Amino acid sequence: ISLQIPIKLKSVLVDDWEYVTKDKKICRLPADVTVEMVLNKYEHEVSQELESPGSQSQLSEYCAGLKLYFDKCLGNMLLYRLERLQYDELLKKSSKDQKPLVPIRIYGAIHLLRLISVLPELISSTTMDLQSCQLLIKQTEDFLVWLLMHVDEYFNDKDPNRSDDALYVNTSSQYEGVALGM
Amino acid sequence: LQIPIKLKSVLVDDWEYVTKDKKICRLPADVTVEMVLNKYEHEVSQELESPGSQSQLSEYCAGLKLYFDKCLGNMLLYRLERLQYDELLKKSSKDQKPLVPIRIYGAIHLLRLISVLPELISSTTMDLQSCQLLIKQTEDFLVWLLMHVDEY
Amino acid sequence: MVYEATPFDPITVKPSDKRRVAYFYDADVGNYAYGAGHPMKPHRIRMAHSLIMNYGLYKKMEIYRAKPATKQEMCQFHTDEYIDFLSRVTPDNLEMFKRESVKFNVGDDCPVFDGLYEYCSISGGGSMEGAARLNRGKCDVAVNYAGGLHHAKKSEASGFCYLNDIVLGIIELLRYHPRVLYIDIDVHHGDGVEEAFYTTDRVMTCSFHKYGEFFPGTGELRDIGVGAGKNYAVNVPLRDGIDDATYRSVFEPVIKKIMEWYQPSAVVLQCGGDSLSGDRLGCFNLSMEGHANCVNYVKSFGIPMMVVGGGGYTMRNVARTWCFETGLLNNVVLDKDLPYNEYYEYYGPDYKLSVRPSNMFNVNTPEYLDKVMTNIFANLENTKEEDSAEAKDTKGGSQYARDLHV
Amino acid sequence: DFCSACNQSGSFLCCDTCPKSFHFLCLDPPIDPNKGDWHCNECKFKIFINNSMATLKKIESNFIKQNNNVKIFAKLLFNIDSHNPKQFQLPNYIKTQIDENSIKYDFFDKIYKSKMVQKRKLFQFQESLIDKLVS
Amino acid sequence: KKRPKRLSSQNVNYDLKRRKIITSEGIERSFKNEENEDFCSACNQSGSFLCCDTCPKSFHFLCLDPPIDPNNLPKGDWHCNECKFKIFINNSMATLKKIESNFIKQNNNVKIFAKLLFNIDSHNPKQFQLPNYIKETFPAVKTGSRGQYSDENDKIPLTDRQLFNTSYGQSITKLDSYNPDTHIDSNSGKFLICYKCNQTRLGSWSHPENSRLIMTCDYCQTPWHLDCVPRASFKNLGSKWKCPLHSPTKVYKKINYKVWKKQRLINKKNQLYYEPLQKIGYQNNGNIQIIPDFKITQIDENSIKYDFFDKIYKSKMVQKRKLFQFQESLIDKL
Amino acid sequence: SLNEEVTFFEKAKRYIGNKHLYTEFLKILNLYSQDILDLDDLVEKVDFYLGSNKELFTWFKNFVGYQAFGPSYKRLPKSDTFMPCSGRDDMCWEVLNDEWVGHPVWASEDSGFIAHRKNQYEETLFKIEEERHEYDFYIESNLRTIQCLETIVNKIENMTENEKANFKLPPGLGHTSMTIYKKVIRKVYDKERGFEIIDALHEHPAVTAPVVLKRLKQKDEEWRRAQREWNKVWRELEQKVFFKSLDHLGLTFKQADKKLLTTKQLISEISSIKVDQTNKKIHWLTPKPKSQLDFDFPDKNIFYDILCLADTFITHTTAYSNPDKERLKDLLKYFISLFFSISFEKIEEIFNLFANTNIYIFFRHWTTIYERLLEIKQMNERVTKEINTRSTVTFAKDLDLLSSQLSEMGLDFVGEDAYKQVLRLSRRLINGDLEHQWFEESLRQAYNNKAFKLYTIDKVTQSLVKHAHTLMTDAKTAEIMALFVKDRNASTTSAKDQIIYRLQVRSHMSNTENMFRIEFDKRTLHVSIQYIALDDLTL
Repeated sequence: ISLQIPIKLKSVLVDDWEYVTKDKKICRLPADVTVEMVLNKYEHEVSQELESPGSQSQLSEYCAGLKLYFDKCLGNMLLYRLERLQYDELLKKSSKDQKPLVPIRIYGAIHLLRLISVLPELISSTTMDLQSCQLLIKQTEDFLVWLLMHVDEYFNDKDPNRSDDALYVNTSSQYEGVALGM
Repeated sequence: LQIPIKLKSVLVDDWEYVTKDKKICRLPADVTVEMVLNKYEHEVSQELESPGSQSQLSEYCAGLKLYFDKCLGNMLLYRLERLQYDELLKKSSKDQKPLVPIRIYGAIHLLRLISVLPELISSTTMDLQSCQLLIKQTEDFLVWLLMHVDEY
Repeated sequence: MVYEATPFDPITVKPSDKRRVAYFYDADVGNYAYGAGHPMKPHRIRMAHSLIMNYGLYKKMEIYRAKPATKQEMCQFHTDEYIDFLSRVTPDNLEMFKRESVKFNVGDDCPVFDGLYEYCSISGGGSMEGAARLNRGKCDVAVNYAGGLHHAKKSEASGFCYLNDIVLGIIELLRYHPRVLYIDIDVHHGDGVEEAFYTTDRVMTCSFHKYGEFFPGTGELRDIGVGAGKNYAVNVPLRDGIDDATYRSVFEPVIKKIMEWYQPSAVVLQCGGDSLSGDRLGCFNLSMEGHANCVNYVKSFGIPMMVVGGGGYTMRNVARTWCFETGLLNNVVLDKDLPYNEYYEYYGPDYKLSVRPSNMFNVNTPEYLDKVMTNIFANLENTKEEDSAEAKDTKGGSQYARDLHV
Repeated sequence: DFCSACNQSGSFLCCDTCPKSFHFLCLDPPIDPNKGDWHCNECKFKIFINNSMATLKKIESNFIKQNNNVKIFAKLLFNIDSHNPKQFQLPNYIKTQIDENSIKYDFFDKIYKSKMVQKRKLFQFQESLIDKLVS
Repeated sequence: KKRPKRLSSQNVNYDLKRRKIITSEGIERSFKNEENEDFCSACNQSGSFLCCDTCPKSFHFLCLDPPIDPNNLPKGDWHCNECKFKIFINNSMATLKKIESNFIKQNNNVKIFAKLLFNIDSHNPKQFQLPNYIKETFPAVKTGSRGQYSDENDKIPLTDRQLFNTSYGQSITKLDSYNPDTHIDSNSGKFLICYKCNQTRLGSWSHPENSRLIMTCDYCQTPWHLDCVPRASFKNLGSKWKCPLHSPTKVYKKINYKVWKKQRLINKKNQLYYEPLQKIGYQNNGNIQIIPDFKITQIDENSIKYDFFDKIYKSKMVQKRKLFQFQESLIDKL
Repeated sequence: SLNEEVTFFEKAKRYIGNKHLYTEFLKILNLYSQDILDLDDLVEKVDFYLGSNKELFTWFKNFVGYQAFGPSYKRLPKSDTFMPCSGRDDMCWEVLNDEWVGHPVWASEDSGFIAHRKNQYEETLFKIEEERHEYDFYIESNLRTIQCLETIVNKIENMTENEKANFKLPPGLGHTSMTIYKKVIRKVYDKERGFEIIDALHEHPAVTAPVVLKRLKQKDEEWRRAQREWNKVWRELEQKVFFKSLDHLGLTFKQADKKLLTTKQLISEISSIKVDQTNKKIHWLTPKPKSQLDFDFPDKNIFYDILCLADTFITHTTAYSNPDKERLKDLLKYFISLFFSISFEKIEEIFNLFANTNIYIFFRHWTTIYERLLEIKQMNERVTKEINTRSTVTFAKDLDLLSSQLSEMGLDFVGEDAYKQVLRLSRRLINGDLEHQWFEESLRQAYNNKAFKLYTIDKVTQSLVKHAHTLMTDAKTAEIMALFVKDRNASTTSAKDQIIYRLQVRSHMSNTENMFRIEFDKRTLHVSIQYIALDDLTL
């Protein structure tokens, strides 16, 4: 329906778009800010700081739904065409290591922000009760405010040429040849 | 927002003493705000003031003086002090002289301006950075006034 | 220190030093073609050999036929999958390698032809054998016109180049010679060689190329080096149409300062037809005389050096320049008259050993080159397998290509 | 009735707009008690610019620009007549073409004062080093 | 006298080049008995495609939910992800009911995310595009022809300017011809003046070597000589050129390091906002604009000069303190 | 010091002179003051800003107390470094890099590259080279395959039959190559049949090898005779294109000289070097005492040569009348004999001049003709020695490979003075019997494309006599040159007559026309032009 998003997170998303499409960068597979731990940290921070009037059940429902949605939402309308090859590489590695792939545990919060941004279009795609849409949008806005409260902890700008841990690595020419043009 | 308290017992002493003898028996103050702030400027601006810009301190003194000139009859008097201000206004009317409050009021009238300052600072759209700088400047001035209880 | 605008002096041979020249050539390098409309064609080496085989230069030097490099040798720098792909790709089964054709950048810029792996192996083996013969003292100057590529990367094919034999020869030179200097004097800057030694101090690259959004796009006064390679990658970007005198004035002092501060134990020269007069690609106006004079300047110090043929699109000009370079390396000058060879009708209407300078505008102002050289000298202040390392190559002296008929 | 400017009940003072009681000797403005129609100070601010003109336009934007060398607050220098003044209560926590020349002269004076401050600090440090050296 | 029309020498090939009549020669008796479109549905891009037959939509080899290598193709008439429903589960058999309403009973405590989790697989894969409610809040950013990011690069890249006469349309390899056109602006007919050496250096027709190459900046139209800036030729591809008279976008400090990725412009109802609070130091982390949420502070000239002088004199003070500490250490050495 | 640090910002503002650049400078200063930018980058940015102001920037450096990679080579992560090569030892691993890489598609921001522009004559040469390369590559590959196959069949025939029946051979045919014979077979046969012919040659020689060798010999004979046939066409085509291919400026000079020799072009040039001192830079040593100080006339005989050229063009032109022709010739002779010290030697083969724009453009045409002819005269001896010693190669002469019908029409430059030869050629073109293209070809063959400025010598002489006709048609310029004649008294009485001379030439001039002072010293044959924008006009 409609979503209100903090402007700093919008700038972060536009910077992600620039880094991927123009600067040709991809996120680090060894993520330390992954969706599972970020969501658990958010749930514990908003659960251990106030009482439980029954809204904590709804918040845990929202967290579990977001985890289950990011489990299978990453390969459908996320993941720009450049970074699809890294996804295929980690999928092949996980299938070689006889382990089913869980993208919640190995993808950072930038893809979570991408899912949050796309989420209104997914909401309008399905037929829903309007009160459920309002509740989900309110919970998403509260989570976005909490993410703005910890914007520097999960999103920090660092040049990959000057540091190895910057949540964004450069792409080799083989990566550009396989991911783009084929 | 809160202001540290060390010498505000004089303020409550005045609050008790306004109903008794007004704590001031001289309608023109012997030690006015002008020479108090001038001695303050001659004291801090070359002893503890770092080199660079002193325009913030001079503008603080000028703004405090101009706010005192606009604090006439507004949150600065008790009832007996209101009667004293009425007498001052009457005696400043026959000689058509514009009654400036800087040259007629003592340091006891500065404390009620500083103490009420955070409440009215929070009562207007004021950026928190400006509130921090203003409370820092008032804390500095009160710290300078801590070692100058003779003016108090 | 400052661009002095000295005129182009004549090419002094200074024969005080006599250099034993080993020329490496294979008769099979010219029998491979990229195709019609393609700038790169290795047929220019055959007429370069024929001009060499028509001046009596074989009586002053040693001819050699190098054994071609194997997969264990080209993989000393390149990835195993790139070499495995290059040894199996042919222009009849490209659909089975559609992924690896765009992974390793083998498309239309670098097409596929019969003998591509053979040509790359010939060039790599020639460079390896020349470097091994230079290392053991068997020769003073090794000539490797039979294949030389500067654009080839670790697993990327670019610049009509597939196998970077220059870095293989440098690696062979790195096993005995500690400090190696690579000198590039053509347009289409050797980004593959420069980026292969960007983060090392024992090998540094010096390239005189063209910038301003040309094909490589690499080479700048800020492209200096990272890690241990800081102030060990020198680039001298030049504008269009640098003439012979300007090229001499921009080449000699920087080379003098480079070897007065770095003092290399081995030189790798990348003379080619890219910076010559009007050809398919390239905008420089440097003629035959200046291009040979640069190498003769390098020859004046008697440092054990490599001369490696690079580009070239107009085969007559590049063959004339390479023949004059070979003559200069043998401490002799050659007559301007072209002797009768198998490609007598190939050359220009004058049929003279000369590349005419195209009278076009030179935009290399003295102040631009002055500031470039001041920045370079400011950057220069801090500069103060089974059968690898094989010197085994066939002599190949019984063959001849000299014409003695009408 | 009452008096918010007196903290007592006392006498009565009528106002034409929103009549709030005060004392005749304790009016919010310091004017003669004996008079015609009188508006309260908050009412005066309401009828000044809040009714029909200069309401969307912020006079505070002009007010900050027109008090040179006095910039510690434009708000409190504006909203000092915007409400009816009251008796001071002890709080509960205790118990062009010429402005450029003027600011240039002020800048020169500030730089000079910093220069004597630097000179005195240096001289003090040098004297400290001297009498530590003679020990 | 050229006349190449005759003398065809068909013996090899009438064609000047290599016609294929030698391939048509057949002496071999030596043995002597001892509808789908052309763009990715997930990508809107060209290249190699995997095409389904039940639907016209086709995808790239990598842009699929089970991303498959082209060297091992799934045989047996592979169908699209949408096509994996129409002739498959939920549309062909077990139909005549709304499967979305039936999906609610399978999972619990995910009611707000239930039918979204149903609809996730009922759609084809698609590359990520920023929706038109985020990017339009920045007036400089644009979506490229391939969905790429574009903020301040060289707009309208040349498509017909790659072909011209022998005079070079984008460079100065010719003689003095482009000098009076480039050195004189057409707005006022005045000679463009280089910022470093304040002159035109137009040269002359008789002596074009005296002329120098000059081009204006793409933002402030500042005329700069090519010999007064570390530049080789004209910047007319990729991104717009920036003269060194501009404030940097991002800077790094090192004594790990900081980036300070500017401020950007927010044009959504001009939300960027302005505020003139107190001068003499503000810690505004840049993002100023000069008068004579994402917060652009309002700062005038005298505040800037006072902050600069305060920083300079503070640096002098800390230096003096360090010298005092060094002399104190030297006097404790004795 | 005193009252100097306060005025630094005003000095910087008046020095920058632009409000937008001043705002950018203040933004840079502020972002320095917010503990974001270090001192070194601030000083570098101010050096970019102040620059030529040495005193102000030096004082800034004294006041502030002040005394890693380029646009490519982004660093890859260490995860992609581990790409096994199976040939790298410790030295290769420690001397090569796998992190810092750069690609051409990253340097151009994925916008491609601009190839250098080449003329269509160069493209014709490229086509010729492509055709010759393809023919010679096919010839050489076929010849190498014939050599290998003839050695193979000789070794077949000199031995008996039992090993002749069984001579199974590996790929390569006992040689170092692998696929050149495969390429030759595939080119001489079909695609599907070349493979099977190669297979039966590898697995069953001595039955098919002599037959395929005979077929390749017949094909090679056809290829050789066709290459011999087409080499005449390729040689004749490149002979008329090669000098055109080299001359990058010559073919465009016909339009460049027409575009950049008008009145507005010279006005713009002299006003640009006039304003090249009136700028932000400080004024030093009476700046602009002379506009250009670059108009000297070193040679002399060039005067008589240009006079002869003008006389020939006058005798050829049908535009002006015959009395007008005679008066133009006399006016040119008197102007040359009066502006210099030449007393009209035979041609059978400080003094000022205040004048309007027409005389300036006419004298500019005179000087540019003089400069082109003097540039030709400078290398006259060298090009004469080159053209007199151009020894043709004996084998090219015997094989009839020498260039014909290029200098055989009398356009040769051998055995004669090159400068006199080009003077005679320009005279013949002035009358008109020599094609303009053929004149350019002869000049390219003689001077090696160093004489492209003499392509339009007839056109610039036409402009010369056209502007000389403007010197004699209006009363203003006629009065100006009459006063110039009255000014030259074979003596110098300057600093008194100059002011009234300027006033008198102002009385014959408009209130907006640009004045040109044509100074000329008695010695050293030096003339310079002062571009006056009526700054001396006090009205």
